[PDB]
Amino acid sequence: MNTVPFTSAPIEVTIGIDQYSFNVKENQPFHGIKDIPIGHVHVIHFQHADNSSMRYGYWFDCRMGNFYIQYDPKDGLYKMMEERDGAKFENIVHNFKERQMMVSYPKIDEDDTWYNLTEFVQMDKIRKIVRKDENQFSYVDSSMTTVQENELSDPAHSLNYTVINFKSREAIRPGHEMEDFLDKSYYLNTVMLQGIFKNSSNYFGELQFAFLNAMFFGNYGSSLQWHAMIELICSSATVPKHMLDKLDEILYYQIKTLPEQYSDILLNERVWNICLYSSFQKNSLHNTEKIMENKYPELL
Amino acid sequence: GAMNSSNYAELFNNDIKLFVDDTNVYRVTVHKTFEGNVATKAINGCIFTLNPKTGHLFLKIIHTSVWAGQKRLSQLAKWKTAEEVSALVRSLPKEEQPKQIIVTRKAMLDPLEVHMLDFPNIAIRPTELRLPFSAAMSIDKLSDVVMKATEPQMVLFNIYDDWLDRISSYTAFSRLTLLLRALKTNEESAKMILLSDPTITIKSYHLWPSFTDEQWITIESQMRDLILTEYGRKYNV
Ligand SMILES: O=C(NC1CCCCC1)[C@@H]1CCCNC1
Repeated sequence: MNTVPFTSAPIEVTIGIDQYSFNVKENQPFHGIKDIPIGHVHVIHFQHADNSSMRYGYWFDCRMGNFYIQYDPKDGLYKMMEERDGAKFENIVHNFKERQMMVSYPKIDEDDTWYNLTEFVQMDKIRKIVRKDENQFSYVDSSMTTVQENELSDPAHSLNYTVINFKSREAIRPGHEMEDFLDKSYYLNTVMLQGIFKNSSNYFGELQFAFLNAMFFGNYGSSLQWHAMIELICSSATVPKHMLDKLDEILYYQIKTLPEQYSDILLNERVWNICLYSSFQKNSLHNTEKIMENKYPELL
Repeated sequence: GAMNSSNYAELFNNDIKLFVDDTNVYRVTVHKTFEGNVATKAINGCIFTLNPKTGHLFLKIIHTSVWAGQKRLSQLAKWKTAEEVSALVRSLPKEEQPKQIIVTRKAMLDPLEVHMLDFPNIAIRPTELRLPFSAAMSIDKLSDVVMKATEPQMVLFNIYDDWLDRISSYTAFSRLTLLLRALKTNEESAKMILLSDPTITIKSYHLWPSFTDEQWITIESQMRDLILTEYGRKYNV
């Protein structure tokens, strides 16, 4: 079980740790989060009490280093940093734990929610989407635009998701225009899976990461990416059976976790109606169709 | 974006453009079978591709053999249309290629866009005008070439005959759309109006009769009356 200590909490802030959120008051004696499960990526995220604008946060994996949070009064945000002195870090963390100045990551014996939302998400792939090679962790916020959004403006602060565009020469073989537009199997299986992602695990990892950025930061380009990656599968007549079964589980847990009040902005009516009721895969997503019809029947 | 009454003179500027109408591509007769079921029989069709400034009409005849063994023919027809329009553009010298293609039905936007991905600088646009190009098969010489075709064929016409020698392309288009709207609303009467007087003939190299300027005014008035009437005979007014 790992720990992310905080130097202090000088400004009042809502701190989220994966799907959990808690409030810290201005100058409250808070020194971080302990008992963080090893084996998963995690995200620690922030919304200031005074400015609910710009939710922001950090994706990290405690196996890759010792990380802590320290507020920067010049840049006005809680910053993740890496401590290279392992003995200093261990000593700091032990003191804070002995003084009980840390919140405990929940340990519900039954709950697989975070595993199910991050099953295919790897820190090494996050760091290729979010390019800042000098750090082992990755900053994301509400305002960051995607490479595709920037084509339609600062490249270093962009989300480098894989560009998907159904009306593009990459998606459409000369001479198979109607075939490839109406059945996207060649774009899914040859171009994207064999060509770019290499396997379906990397494809699902990017889809899961895009969803989580949409949900936790309201990042609009990430929501676009998530829906595009869903639509590409649903609009393919030929999809490996294991991928369909896994997609159904992935989306079920995403829809289950989505806050009920954010469905209006985080779910695209057209994509979901097409995917569940019109697409080649309309009958292949039983768990997702059932939870959608019981939780968000209005959208449909 | 879309083409409407606000940007109507754009049709007659010096940027090459084409209208594409697909309403006569897939044509059928519906009939009963010996068992008393219903079946369709395809008949030859055509793509109506028109430069509104010059009157040049690229009439690609769609022979019924293109549908043999194919499914979902109404969907295929849009894609076949887009394939043929793309082939036409590629066949034209660069300086003759259109800068814009305006489709008369919005369902042609995606098929045409996908077929024209190689031409990112050609704009594919819808229109809010309700143009009467479906009535092109009411022009006898066009119907004749379509129905006689035994294989796929492209035939070139000038749909304005020689009118541009005396009138502008705005006026020629307005005359054409008036004639076609009349033919669409009441074909028999429109054709009576056009051919009543046997001393006015259609030249071998023309589509419409050789009306003098004064006769065109009379004809045009007769067509407006027809359209207004039928509009009464229709809504009772
Ligand atoms: O939300 C919860 N705990 C918070 C975790 C972060 C620190 C503050 C408490 C749990 C989740 C379900 C079980 N009861 C409440």
